[PDB]
This record gives sequence, structure tokens and C-alpha cells, in this order.
Amino acid sequence: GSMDITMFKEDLKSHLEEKIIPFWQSLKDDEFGGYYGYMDFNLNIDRKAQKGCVLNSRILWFFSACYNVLKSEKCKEMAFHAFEFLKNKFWDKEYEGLFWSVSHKGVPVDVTKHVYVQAFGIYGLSEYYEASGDEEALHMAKRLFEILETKCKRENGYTEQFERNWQEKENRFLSENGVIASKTMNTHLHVLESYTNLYRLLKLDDVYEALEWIVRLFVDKIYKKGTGHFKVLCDDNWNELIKAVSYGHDIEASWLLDQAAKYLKDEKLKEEVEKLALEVAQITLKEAFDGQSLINEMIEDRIDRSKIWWVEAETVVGFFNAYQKTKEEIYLDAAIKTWEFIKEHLVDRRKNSEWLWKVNEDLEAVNMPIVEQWKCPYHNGRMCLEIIKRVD
Repeated sequence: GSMDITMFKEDLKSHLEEKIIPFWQSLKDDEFGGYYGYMDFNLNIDRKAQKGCVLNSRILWFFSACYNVLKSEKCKEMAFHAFEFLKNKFWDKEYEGLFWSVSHKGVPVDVTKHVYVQAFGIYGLSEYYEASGDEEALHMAKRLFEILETKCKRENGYTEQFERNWQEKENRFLSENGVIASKTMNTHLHVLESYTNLYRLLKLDDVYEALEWIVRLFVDKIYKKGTGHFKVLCDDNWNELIKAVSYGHDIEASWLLDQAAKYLKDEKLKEEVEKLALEVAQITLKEAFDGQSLINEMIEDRIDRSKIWWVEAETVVGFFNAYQKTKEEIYLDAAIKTWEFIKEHLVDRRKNSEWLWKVNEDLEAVNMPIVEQWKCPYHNGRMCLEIIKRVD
């Protein structure tokens, strides 16, 4: 470590404690349970907004992880609140697994079962089990794992969307021209992430075998060799629908794969993953880091240079991870520069706010919600928590 790294860590911990945690605490829905589902750009909460399961599981994960790292008893209480809503409203008492979305009162809105949702369920529940010791949470996590492996898994990866009763259907994720993507790297990335967390807490051989399997899939099918990029949206055989690169998902994958690699008993696979993770970091830095921040994506030859909150959060973690593995200061420099960028342009300076969704290529704020089914405390919360865990 170093003075810069120490001050960096102190800065993130202060930010987490004084900005992020109090904000998400304010979203607690004491009327019907869970957390309110929407807050607009002008900081107005829609109490009656539909509640997405991914958002609730991400809040569950976040407050659970805050307790596990910071030992905040209030955070544990907030996790409990999210867990109660998960157990009571999102968990399907007939067919098991987690609904996609419910009304603000908990009435099912979309009962279909997506692997993306089940994975975040495992991630959040496993983290909550660590925080609370609640064996009910562990039971549900284990059951979600069982269902993914026995009902959803195929030879090429996971079929991603199902009817409520686990009969397979076509996926809901589309290309920018409206074509259904049967395999998506982001669904499979969150399966890897949740299985890592599960195995960390529950060292079952069954979970180990599944974790190695999905790591192998990333190495053999999803990564595009030597390019530093993963496939994004694919057909059922991992052929790309469109030549597209998601720089945020690349750099996120780099450090999540590196993390999974730590648990691998297969030393050949382990060194392959570690090399892969490093190549992604190197190429992300060269291609996507503009000296200040990371750009978003490139579709064919069309580059989106908007600065998106979660992309910048994952860049900080991924470049810091690259620094730790290489001791090359250029990665550390990039991580800290990205964090100063976030502080200057994405952290909202209004009262009772949090992070902005994005600024455009010229760094002007765009009207987007502060809280939505897809905007959570998970990417930015985890950025802070990761640095805190990594720095002694």
C-alpha cells in the first residue's frame, strides 16, 4: 500500500457512510414493506412505483455487506427489512424461485422466472446469511442454486427465462434492433458472482463444481481471445448477434473472474483465468480509459462516450484489482482518477441525493432517475466496500 491508497480508502469509507448509506436508508417503505421503487431526477419518490426483484435483492446484498464489513447494526436492520420483503412477496410459495416484479403493495406484476433475478437472489441471501445467521436465508439460497442447476442449466449455459412454473420460454433481453438474445454475458456474469459468494460461505462440492463450470464457460465461450472483450448479446450458441463491446461489463468481469479464480482447485484453469483477467484490464485501460473516466460501449463502429455511474464504479474496482495483481502504478492512477471524476461529475451535490445515473460525453447531466428497477446501491456501494476490504 501507500499514502495515496490509504487516503483513497478513507475517502471511499467516508463517502459510503455519509452519503450512500443514509440515502438508501431513506428509501425504506414502512407502509407495505421493502424499499420504494422509483425516485426521479428531481428527487421525488414515487411511493406507488412497482418494485423490481433485482433492486430489492441488491438492497438486501448492500445492507448485508455493509454490516459484514462495517458492523453497522442499523445496516443489519435495513437488510432484515429487505429480506422480509423478499421472503414474503418475491418468493414464489408454489413453484419456488423469485418473481420478476411486484406492485408497491406486493401484488405480483410479473411472475416469470429469470436467471438474472435468481442469481441476485442467491447473492443477496448468501450475504444476508453471513450477516444474520438466518438458516431460512441459506435454505432459500440453496434452493435457488438447486433450481438453476437442475431446471435451467443446459450444455451451452443457462436458458435464461422461464414461465412461473419453470417451463422454458424465449428471453426478454433484446438487441438494439429488437432481436431476442438467447445468451447474455450479463446474466451469466451474475450467476458467476452469486456462486462465488455462495461457495465462499458454504463450501459444498456441488457449488464448487458449478462455479468451476461457469468460470470455464467464460474462458472458453464468452471471452473473445486476445481482444480483451467479452461477447455481449448472443444467440443460443454464443454467436454474437452484433459486434458489440460493453467496457463496463468487461472490467467488472475482469475482477469478478479474478475473485472466482482464488477458489479454483484446477491450477491450469486458474492460471488461464488470471491471465485473462489481466489482459482485459490492460486492453480496457488502453481502449476505453480516456484519461479521466471510462466510456460506455461500442456497437459495431458506434462509440457511446457517455459516463455511466455503474461503469465508472466497476472501473475503479477493476483497475484497483489490476494494480494489486501487477503493482503497475498506471492502474492505480487510473482507479483514483476515475474516483475523482465520479466525485466531480456523478455524485449529486443536492441534499438528500446520491449518484447521478450518467453525464453525456460533454459532462452535462441527463434527466434520468436516481432510483429505478436498474439503479441500485449495489455497484457504487460495492466499489466502496471492495476498496475497504482490500486495503489494510
